[PDB]
Amino acid sequence: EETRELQSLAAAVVPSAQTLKITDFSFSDFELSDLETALCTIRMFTDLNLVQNFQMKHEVLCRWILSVKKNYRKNVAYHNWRHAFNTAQCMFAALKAGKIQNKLTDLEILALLIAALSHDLDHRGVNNSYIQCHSIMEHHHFDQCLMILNSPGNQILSGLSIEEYKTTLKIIKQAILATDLALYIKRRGEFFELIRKNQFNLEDPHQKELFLAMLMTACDLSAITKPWPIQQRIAELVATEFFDQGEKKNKIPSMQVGFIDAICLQLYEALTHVSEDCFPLLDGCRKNRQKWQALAEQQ
Ligand SMILES: O=c1c2ccccc2oc2c(Cc3ccc(O)cc3)[nH]c(-c3cccs3)c12
Ligand SMILES: [Mg+2]
Ligand SMILES: [Zn+2]
Repeated sequence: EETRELQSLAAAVVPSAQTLKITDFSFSDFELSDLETALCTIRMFTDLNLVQNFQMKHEVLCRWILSVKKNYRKNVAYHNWRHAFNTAQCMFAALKAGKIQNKLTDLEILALLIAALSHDLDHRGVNNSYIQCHSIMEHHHFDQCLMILNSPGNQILSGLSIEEYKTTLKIIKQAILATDLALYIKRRGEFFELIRKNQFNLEDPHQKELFLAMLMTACDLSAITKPWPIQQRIAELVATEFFDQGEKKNKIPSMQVGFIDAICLQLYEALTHVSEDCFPLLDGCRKNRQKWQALAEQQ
């Protein structure tokens, strides 16, 4: 069946980005089959000029995508392939519609897309954090990412020179490590402070790296920015994994507001300053806060 899935994917035509709706910040994957998410992923690499600029063979990219998808656990309610897929779609949208693409190099864009898709590989559920803060989980996710990138027939970075390769792996590693909320909390102050004093400069290597980390977090948490009906469903999945280990929702509203205020709002507000075109993420996050708050006050 696996080889059958690869055949089907490899031979299928890839619809335009417009048709796949991957340029929209409000994108949802609920109506898509796994095969369709694989197609959207190919379009992301294609439209970001990655397939061309790095000479990726169609057969290899397809196999790599399927290996990545296969290495997420479907039995985990939220931290699964759909989450990684959505994180990558948000990166694509931020780069295109958010106009962030022009602010980065091709290697950085290549690393960001790969990281987004690979950032939660082999996640076993928040409650099943069984071992055998240096973000131990993120290190495992990266290890899985590297293993797949080095698997025979899955080497989508074979077209890069060794120097490009080492640079890309480093960015990929930092990007995945950045998805550790402890690191976000630890580094956001500097980012907020720089934007505050209007001293933010992407030309500065340290600030460029800091920005890449913040962007990863923004895409990682982007479910919190989706249209209300979508966000409710995503929150339902997170709740399932967190509680149902896969009162009740009488506390979810307040916790959602707590999460939005403590982690999300500031980040999307900062992102909008760096690029006004990313406003929809902030707008969606604000609309969901209002909705959750109304419920928290008992509707
Ligand atoms: O993603 C996270 C999250 C990630 C890492 C660590 C903690 C996190 O907490 C999140 C919440 C708070 C929450 C509140 C009530 C629940 O039943 C479940 C979760 N909502 C979310 C949601 C994320 C996106 C839409 S809702 C949370
Ligand atoms: Mg993670
Ligand atoms: Zn994640």
